[PDB]
Amino acid sequence: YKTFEVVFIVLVAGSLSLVTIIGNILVMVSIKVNRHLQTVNNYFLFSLACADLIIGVFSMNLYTLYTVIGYWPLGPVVCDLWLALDYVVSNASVMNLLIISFDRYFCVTKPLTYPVKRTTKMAGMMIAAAWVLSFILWAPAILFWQFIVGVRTVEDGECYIQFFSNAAVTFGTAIAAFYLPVIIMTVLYWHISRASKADLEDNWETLNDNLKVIEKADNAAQVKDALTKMRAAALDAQKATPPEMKDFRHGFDILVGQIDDALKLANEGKVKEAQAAAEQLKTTRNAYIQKYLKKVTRTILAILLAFIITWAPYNVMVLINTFCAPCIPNTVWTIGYWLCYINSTINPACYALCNATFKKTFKHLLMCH
Ligand SMILES: C[N+]1(C)[C@@H]2C[C@@H](OC(=O)[C@H](CO)c3ccccc3)C[C@H]1[C@@H]1O[C@@H]12
Repeated sequence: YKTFEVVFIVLVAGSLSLVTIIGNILVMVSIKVNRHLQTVNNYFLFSLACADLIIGVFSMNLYTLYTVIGYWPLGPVVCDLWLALDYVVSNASVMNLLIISFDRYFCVTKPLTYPVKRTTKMAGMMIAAAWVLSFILWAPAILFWQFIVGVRTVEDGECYIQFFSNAAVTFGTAIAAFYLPVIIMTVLYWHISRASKADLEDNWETLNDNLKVIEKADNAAQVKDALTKMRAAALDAQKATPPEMKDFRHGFDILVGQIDDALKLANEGKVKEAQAAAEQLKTTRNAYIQKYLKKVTRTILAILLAFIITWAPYNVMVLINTFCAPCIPNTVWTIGYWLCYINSTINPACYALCNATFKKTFKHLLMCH
């Protein structure tokens, strides 16, 4: 079965690399070719997509060659450049997640001061500072530690970080570069989720949700559920208010008067007309939303959970490796490493495949024009 496993591993690894490259390239190009996708969040996600792209192109393929061949074939220089590369990139991705978490935390805790300084140049300076800090932290030690000590203990055919020859050093690295950032992002997400936990915002949110659910509906029950719940939220949104009060009160009545005419068509047997009243509900909605004036936290939690779940096994393998070396076979190390790579694979699916503008931009990129 070992001969079969070589082929299966090559196919699975190459497939994962290709999916990573295609996804992150789609994200980056989508952000660059669409101005509507040019915000601070999409700048942070742009840098994250760049790091995941570098992991998909260089790290996955070189590690696949390393494990499949059984030893390092490219030499010591390419080994040091590879280790420094994926280590710097991974560090920059971690501090990028920290940047996103602190950015959202300051958005929810300082609404009257932070958003005015939240511009494009500031986000670019933060990203550049993250990449430079990662390079300074990891590149000189990995590349030049052998010259600092005066001897290269990495024999021919091997490829590993030299100063990681001691287990406690690797464990301290795991604590400083993973566990503490994970705890920081967990506390920050805790305060953000407790901050989102105002009423009329949730009412109108429910309205624009179910109103599009009517259009996306495949069968008949979805239009009735979205209708009824949207109308409970519509009346509860009518009683709440931020003579303009008579017009505010006269948006929901002219809304409901036709709403019951739509639900009347929802129970008659022909749902195509009931769904055809949606655009009219919208052109009536515009007059109210003119005088009227979370998904982001969901995305953040998705990315954070992807990072933690994909990077936890390797780090617990380090913690166990401190006091027991035979407790972790080589295959297990390969599995954990590859999961840490899988983070970059599943990263674009946590924000790109859940945003409508990203969907339309993807469709626009994969079509004729
Ligand atoms: C590419 N990896 C698979 C390598 C091994 C792991 O290293 C870590 O988990 C440590 C913290 O234990 C780490 C090092 C640098 C940056 C972030 C984490 C995951 C990533 C990271 O670039 C290395």
